[PDB]
Amino acid sequence: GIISLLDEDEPQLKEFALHKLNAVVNDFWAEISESVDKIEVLYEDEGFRSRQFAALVASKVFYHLGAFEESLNYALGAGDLFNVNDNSEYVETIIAKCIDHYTKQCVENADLPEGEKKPIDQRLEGIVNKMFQRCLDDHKYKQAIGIALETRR
Amino acid sequence: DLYSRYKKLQQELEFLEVQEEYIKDEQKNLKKEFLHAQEEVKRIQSIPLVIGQFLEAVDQNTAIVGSTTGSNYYVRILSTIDRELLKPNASVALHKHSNALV
Amino acid sequence: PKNPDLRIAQLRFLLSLPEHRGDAAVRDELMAAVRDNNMAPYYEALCKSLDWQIDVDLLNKMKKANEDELKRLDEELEDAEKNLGESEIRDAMMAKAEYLCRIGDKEGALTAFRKTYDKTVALGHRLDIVFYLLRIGLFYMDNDLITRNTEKAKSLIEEGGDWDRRNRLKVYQGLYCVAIRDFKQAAELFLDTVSTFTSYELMDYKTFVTYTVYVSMIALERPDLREKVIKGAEILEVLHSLPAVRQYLFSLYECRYSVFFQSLAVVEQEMKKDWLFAPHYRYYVREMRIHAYSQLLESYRSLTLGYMAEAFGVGVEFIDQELSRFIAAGRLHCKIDKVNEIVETNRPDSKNWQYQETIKKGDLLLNRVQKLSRVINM
Amino acid sequence: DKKFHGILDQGEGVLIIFDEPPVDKTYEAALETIQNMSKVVDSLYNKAKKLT
Amino acid sequence: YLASLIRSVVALHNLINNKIANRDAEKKEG
Amino acid sequence: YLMEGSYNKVFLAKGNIPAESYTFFIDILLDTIRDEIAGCIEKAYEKILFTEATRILFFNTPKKMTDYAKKRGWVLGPNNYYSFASQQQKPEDTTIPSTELAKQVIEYARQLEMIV
Amino acid sequence: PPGGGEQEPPPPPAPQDVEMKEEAATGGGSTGEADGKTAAAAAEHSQRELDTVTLEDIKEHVKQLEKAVSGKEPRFVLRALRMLPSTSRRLNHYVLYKAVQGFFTSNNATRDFLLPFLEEPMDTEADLQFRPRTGKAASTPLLPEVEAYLQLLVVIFMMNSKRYKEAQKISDDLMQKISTQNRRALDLVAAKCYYYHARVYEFLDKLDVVRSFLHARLRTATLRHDADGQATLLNLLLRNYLHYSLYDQAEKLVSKSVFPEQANNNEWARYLYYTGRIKAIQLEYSEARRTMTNALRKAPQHTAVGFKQTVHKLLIVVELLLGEIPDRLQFRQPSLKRSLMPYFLLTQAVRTGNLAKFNQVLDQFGEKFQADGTYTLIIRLRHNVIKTGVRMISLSYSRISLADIAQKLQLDSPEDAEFIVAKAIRDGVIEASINHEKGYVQSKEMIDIYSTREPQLAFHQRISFCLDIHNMSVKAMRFPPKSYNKDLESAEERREREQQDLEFAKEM
Amino acid sequence: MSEKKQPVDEDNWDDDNVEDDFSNQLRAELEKHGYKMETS
Amino acid sequence: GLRQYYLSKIEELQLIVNDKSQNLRRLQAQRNELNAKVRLLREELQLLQEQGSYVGEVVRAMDKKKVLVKVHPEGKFVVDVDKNIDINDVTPNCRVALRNDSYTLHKILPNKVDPLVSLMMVEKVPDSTYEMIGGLDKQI
Repeated sequence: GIISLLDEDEPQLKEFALHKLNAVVNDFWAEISESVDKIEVLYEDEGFRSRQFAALVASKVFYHLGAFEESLNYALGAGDLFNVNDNSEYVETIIAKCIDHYTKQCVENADLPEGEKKPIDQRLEGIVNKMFQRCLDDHKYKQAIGIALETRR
Repeated sequence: DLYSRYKKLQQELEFLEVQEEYIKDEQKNLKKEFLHAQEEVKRIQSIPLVIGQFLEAVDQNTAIVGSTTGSNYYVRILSTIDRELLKPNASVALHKHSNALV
Repeated sequence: PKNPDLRIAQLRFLLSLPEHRGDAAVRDELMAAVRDNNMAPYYEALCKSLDWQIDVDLLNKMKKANEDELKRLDEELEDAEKNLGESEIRDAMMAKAEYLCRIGDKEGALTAFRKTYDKTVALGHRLDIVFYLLRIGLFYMDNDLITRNTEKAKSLIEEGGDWDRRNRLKVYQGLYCVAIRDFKQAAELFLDTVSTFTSYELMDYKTFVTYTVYVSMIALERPDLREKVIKGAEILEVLHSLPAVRQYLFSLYECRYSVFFQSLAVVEQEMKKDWLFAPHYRYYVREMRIHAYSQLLESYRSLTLGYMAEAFGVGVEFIDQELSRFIAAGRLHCKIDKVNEIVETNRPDSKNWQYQETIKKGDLLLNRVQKLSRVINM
Repeated sequence: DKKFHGILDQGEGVLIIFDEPPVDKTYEAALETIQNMSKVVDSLYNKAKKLT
Repeated sequence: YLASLIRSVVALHNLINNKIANRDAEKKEG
Repeated sequence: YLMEGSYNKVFLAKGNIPAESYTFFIDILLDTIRDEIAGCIEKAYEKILFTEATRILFFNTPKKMTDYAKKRGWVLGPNNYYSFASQQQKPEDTTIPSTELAKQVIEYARQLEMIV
Repeated sequence: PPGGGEQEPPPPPAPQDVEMKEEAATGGGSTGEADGKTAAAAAEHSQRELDTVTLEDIKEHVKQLEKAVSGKEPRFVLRALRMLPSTSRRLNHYVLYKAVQGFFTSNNATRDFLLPFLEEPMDTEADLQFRPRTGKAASTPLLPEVEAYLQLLVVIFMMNSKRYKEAQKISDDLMQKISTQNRRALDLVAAKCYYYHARVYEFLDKLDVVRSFLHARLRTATLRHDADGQATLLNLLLRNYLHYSLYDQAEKLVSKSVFPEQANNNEWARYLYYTGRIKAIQLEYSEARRTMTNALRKAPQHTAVGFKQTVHKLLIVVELLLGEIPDRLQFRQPSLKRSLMPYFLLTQAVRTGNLAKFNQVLDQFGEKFQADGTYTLIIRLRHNVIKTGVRMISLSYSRISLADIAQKLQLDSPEDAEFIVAKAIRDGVIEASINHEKGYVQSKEMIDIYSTREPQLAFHQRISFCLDIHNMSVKAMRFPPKSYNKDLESAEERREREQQDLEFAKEM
Repeated sequence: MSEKKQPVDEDNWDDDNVEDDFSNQLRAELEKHGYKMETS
Repeated sequence: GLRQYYLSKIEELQLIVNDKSQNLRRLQAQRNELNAKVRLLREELQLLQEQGSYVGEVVRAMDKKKVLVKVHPEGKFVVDVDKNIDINDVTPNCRVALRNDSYTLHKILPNKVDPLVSLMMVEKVPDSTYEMIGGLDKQI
């Protein structure tokens, strides 16, 4: 029902929308699943008060559709509000995207990192050594001996 | 350890992948090899052929003939014969030495 | 006994199905029903009948006489086995277990019949037992059990010729093929009408003649009708006593179309009030009408609609709605014009009509093996 | 009586005469096979449906 | 259409011939 | 009523708008009749004078009949709606069946001989 | 005392006799054989669990005097069921409470005493890690609470027992669902508690927040394990979304989890029906009717068939929407005849060309069609009625006035008799021209469809079809091949004696 | 076996085709002819 | 996140192991049956070079695993038996199979037709019953 209010041009209604696009994101997940995808419109519209949160709710909504590269590029472009939460059933959904894509990227970066290297985001490598500090600090080292191999570093 | 539990378990996915391709190869190779030996059996059937008469069969693919030499015999078959072309007083062909159905 | 046994079921029809007609059937059917020791098959026919609470003692004297024949079977089964003539218990109830077939129900019949089937090493009694199972399978219309003993029957006649057991059997397959709506097979089993006999079940030979002509007039075309039924003296001398049936046959052959609907309404009316044809009396004349319409209409091409009311049968709007529902029924190959008052015919090929039933049977058997294909393998 | 076939016109008496057997041998011979096989599938209940 | 119609019935009859070879072998051998 | 060939009854519903004005919607309902029988004026209509198909829709004699009669055919004539009907060119092709069907015969032979 | 003392003491022991063998062998088997080594893909306590549902749906009927189920609860709830040293006394605890039923009076579970039959996961070394034991031993008391349903204050006992079942259920949702069939086993228990969990909420409660927890259950479905949460969570999702459907259907169009690719012959079967009515109500007709048929032909050989009464009706609802009509009473039953009386008369009206006959049925059973929940689909059939009329008459007559067909079709109007037939040319039902000036409707005689591409098309639909059913009867013929171990060529010792006698014959 | 997990709750066919064409038409078509003798 | 990440792969790979293993077990037996057909088909050309087996007629047995067998055109022979044939199973007046090099008793064949059965088959009396008797019931 909040799909209708997308021609306002007062962007405060759009931030009122993304106020409703995060907390109850599962029942209208059915409703707006493929219909409207104007996240990039206000995410790129210089009426910013919605960009650093906008790619979060897209990274929520496309997940059960699949779209791991859609919610992965929006996971990188989602900024600080994305990775600030790890007390959910969603950090396992996103590190299985980003760490896997990072290490299968680093297979190519074990092949040819010199020349045509890829624009690795600082969060794309930042939650790698951050979650690796979760490995070192959460007392497990038969895995912390392992992800250090997995990053090919 | 847990780190070997995934790498050594995809190791048998690489080891697992080849084998269906292998039986895929042998699937046709036993056919094309099978048709070679399929015709190969009729070297016994060629010229120097003696004649008996079919009498009855004990079982599947082993029977009893009556030779035109007068004496009866317990003989073997040849497999490619339609068995439904027999059972009356069938005039049959016998190998002159091995003495089996031809 | 099973020789007068079909009139009983015909009168159960005459009791039950005509609603107004239910008085003489409970007269004569009781007249035969509480005599000759009949006990079992009319309790539900007594429910469909009236109260008849006075007949309790009538049931008691006859379950008493039923007990008398039962207990003298029980008197025979020990001297019968004392000296062995040929399994003389089953030599007693190979004649009295058919009494028990009439008197009791099918069960003490059937175990004594499948029992006694193993006694007579020659089929001269076996095939009579099988005839009895055919007739009770007809009475209880055991349409699966008739399929068994018809094949088990026919398997016995090939040794010997037994044409009094083969043509007599063809009477049974004729009555079953006319029991179902299989008429081209029913007249085909009704082919002879010569070796057929002054029966126990069609005690009028001429009723059998009416049956075979009523099934023949649909079942065969003109060439056949113009040789077989028109030149048979044995078929001619028996409709020689028939005033209407000889007329009803010759009104169709002699192009007497207007009276053909009158006698058609007569025979259709009696057929409506007839056992074994009352399942398909509407099926009969809906084929008769389109048959005569095919006969006259497949002669000319430019014959008009108003011609047929006076020479064929009255009612212009009746012929209108009647041919309209038959062209609309996808048969009766013509194409009627309306507002210039003319009926035009064509001729189709034997292609698309013959194509039609092939796609019907193809879709039917596809449904069959698809359904069974889901039945097996979970 | 179908010994001869054609048509008869009523306005002026015209007999269009025509004859060809189009196809008779094919579809019926392929057709009665189907009603044999239906009986075969009916027999497949009595070795398949009751059995397993 | 006739030949393709009959061919599936042939393979169906063979599948019946295989499930009789399954169900009366699993209990018999064990 | 717009589903079936009910047309004059739709104009009777244009004679009965009971709830409120509904004008903005019955004018799109005007237009959706205009293109409708502006389209299905093109049928097997053997000849019609300037009365019947004239007054079924809306317009007796403005130059709106020139707008339709010159937008499409059905040319302004001597009290005449010209029934042009060719319907002849596009049939009689074996070649497109000899391409699609020649594809489909190979599609038979794939799942006929080759094990999958 | 004589009637109670002679008729009441045999209701305990023979249900005790079967319940020492059904869920005590499902208890002794499913615990040591799902939490044990493994229950494989060919599981046995899944279908044994189906039997220990279906016998229990028809097992309890009475309020359980003499404690025949009422004493089974305080018996079977005091269970450690830890290991053979702890279950070795539990095998005596299947019998020690029979001394309490037969000798004494047990705790009569009659609508009040279920709460002291619940906190036993605390009592006496009972755990939750054996959720093959505690989900089965959760459900096995959770079932007969709601089997009779007997709505009198039991809804809260049901409810809190479903809350403990939700503690076991969330413990499956988060805690070690791998390689035990914890999630795979408790998807069965999940759906089977969603049936009663459903019908209580349909009875007296709300519906819409268990939708959201169901979205969470679908969210955790397909990710960790990829079976049976993919399946049942979409029919059980659908069941009132259809009854409250609108646009959600397109979600089921774009759903990845439409296929679970295997759904145990019944959830797939009703699944194709639940999505069949989707295309039925959202107007996709011809695609709907084939999964109506496919949903019909996958149902078992049982007699209680009310859903088959529903699909038997709706399956030819849409075919009446498409003009084609088979016969429906070809398998008519005493449970199908009374529910086909009105409906066969409806399609009897449709197969005629009459107009107001449709009204003569719609007044007669319009409330019945509202009771069928289909009246808004019944209401649109008159289009098909007039297509039947114009096809019947246009096929039948050849040169008929338009001032006759409106009167015969009781249309009350010849002025749109041009117009319905005009949309019969727009729809292309009839081809030839109407003499609009004169008044008659001529029709050409278009014959010889035999020389068309189209009978080859009706073939080509079926050629590849019957080839495919041949090929599936080939792919499904690969389950008998086994135990082909030793292919002995001839022998060894007879070959050696053949070498000896052959050496003697060459020696001669 | 034959369980049906429950979420929700010749002699005839040629006769039935006779009902299909002649469902309700001319049931007692016996006297209409004699009623058309004077009108036709 | 090593729990929720690294353990999330063992749960997935095993599913491919389970059904591709099953497809492999199907396909290798698939090859197996055909391989048995190949070896069995090849073996016969060596086996069909083997000499014939004589047929005989057991008169009666005697001591120490021995019998007395006559041949058609020939004379009577005393031979032994093979290890797989029982003496009580050896019946007098029965045909047997016989090897030719050492005349070891090979196998017991089907029985001889009874001479009484051949006798009545020669004579061909008209088999009858009570159902073809005309009026002789006192003599019956």
